[PDB]
Amino acid sequence: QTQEYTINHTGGVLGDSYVTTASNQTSPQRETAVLSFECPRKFEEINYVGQRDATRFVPRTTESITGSANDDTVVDLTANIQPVAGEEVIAEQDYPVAVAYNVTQGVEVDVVDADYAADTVTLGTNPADGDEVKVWPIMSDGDVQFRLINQFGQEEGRVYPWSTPLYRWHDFPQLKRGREINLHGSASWSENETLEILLDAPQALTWEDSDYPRGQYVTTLEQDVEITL
Amino acid sequence: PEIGNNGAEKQISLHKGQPFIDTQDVGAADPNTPAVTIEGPSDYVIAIDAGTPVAPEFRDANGDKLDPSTRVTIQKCDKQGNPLGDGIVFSDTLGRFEYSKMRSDPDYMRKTTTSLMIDEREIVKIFVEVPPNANGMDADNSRITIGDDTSDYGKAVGIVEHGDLSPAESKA
Amino acid sequence: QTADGRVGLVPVNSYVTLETDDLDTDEHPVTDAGTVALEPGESAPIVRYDLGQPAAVYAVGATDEANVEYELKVNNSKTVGGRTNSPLGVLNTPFSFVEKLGGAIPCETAATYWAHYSSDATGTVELAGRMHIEV
Repeated sequence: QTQEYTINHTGGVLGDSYVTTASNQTSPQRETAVLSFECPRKFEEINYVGQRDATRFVPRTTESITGSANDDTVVDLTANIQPVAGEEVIAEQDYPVAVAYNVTQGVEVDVVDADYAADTVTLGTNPADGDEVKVWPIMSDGDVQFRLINQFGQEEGRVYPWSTPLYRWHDFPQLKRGREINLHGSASWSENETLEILLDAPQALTWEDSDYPRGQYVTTLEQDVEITL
Repeated sequence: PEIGNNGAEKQISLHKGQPFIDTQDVGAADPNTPAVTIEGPSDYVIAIDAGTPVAPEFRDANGDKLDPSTRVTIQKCDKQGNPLGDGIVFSDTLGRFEYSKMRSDPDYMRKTTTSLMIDEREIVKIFVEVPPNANGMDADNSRITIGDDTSDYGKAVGIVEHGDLSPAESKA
Repeated sequence: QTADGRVGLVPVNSYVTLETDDLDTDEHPVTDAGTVALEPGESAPIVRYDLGQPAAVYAVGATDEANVEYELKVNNSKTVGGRTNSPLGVLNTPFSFVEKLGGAIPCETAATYWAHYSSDATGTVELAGRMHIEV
């Protein structure tokens, strides 16, 4: 009867219809709904348990600059920054804190290091004047949470009262049992009822850019759940 | 010379270079196609416990890892290549392995969820869900491994010859 | 003269005959007249019985094509007849399970007659079917 699956921000067991993504909002700090999963017709019910079900959620943002004659090799940012689980070094991390891509030169761009104290990052390359650039740094200073919807956009409850910060979420090394993250709360729902994963943070996150090298979908969520067939 | 009569329940593992296994290339957005097929040999019985390690190491044709949003699903099947909802195990994502230390590390060692059994003529498939506008799988470089022989960590795949034990038919 | 009730006297108000126009609005491929299927080989459904109560499948019928496969599956996992090139049953002369064999296929939660369009083929296709059920 019961199984233990993973569910992702796209498709998976659902089929890309009863998922929906969305960005947050910047100027009004508000508890937006960045993702939501609706239980399809075919399942009987879905469960969700804390301290039983593992999780992963790698968000990012997007920013841009303008090429100049001066040898920049460094860019400021609008988002608080830190390393992935802490380290000054690049390529030792579980994943890159930041990625950069040049529109003109359709190539990746490495990263040397950064201050990780102010909103700063180094670039290893020397961008030319007029060249367009994009960057997908780490995100910080946010809160994440869950809530349930009974088919109508009509809340009935909340999985767990207190929000967990995405900041801390990046801080812990993920994907290690014993050190794996496990939120609290014990939810369950049935056909056409929705779980919404909600965000409260200033910086504008992303889901799709169509010019990101390390995979198509920039960010990701991967959550464990229990299903009754 | 002298050899000990080892128990019938032999501790084994599965990989590409075997006769009762097969694979085939995959493109993009092709869930129904099994990247890898397994079948029960004749007059043998395989057993996969719930705490069995799992280890896909798929690749791209150019020699790269694929989009970690990709999904992998091991799944038991009735005969005639027919899937089933019950008995499925290991619905995981292609990311979050760290293939470098994956089999090496008991931490990175991802295990299955529930028990499993393979009667003499049965099938187990490995479906893959790649997002579009991505690179395809290359069978020359891809590989599967399951079970953990040769290590005090992890578990191993049990096997037995059907023609030895009398209640093997009852267990099947 | 004798044995009026021998014919069986199926329960009344327990028997249904579905069509393509009763699938849902939710499922993506649909038209006014009959189901369609995309070119890259989407697994278009034609008939579906969703209802919490159990049921039994007395008969099925559906259209036919040259480069299409079809299957029929009790609950959301299990297929009975794996695949087929020349399908069973057609419209106005369906395939009676009770006639061709003894009994009927039981169904506890839901049944579905799926259609797989081969990627090798090209061009749009229209399809349709029918299914006779009893609770």
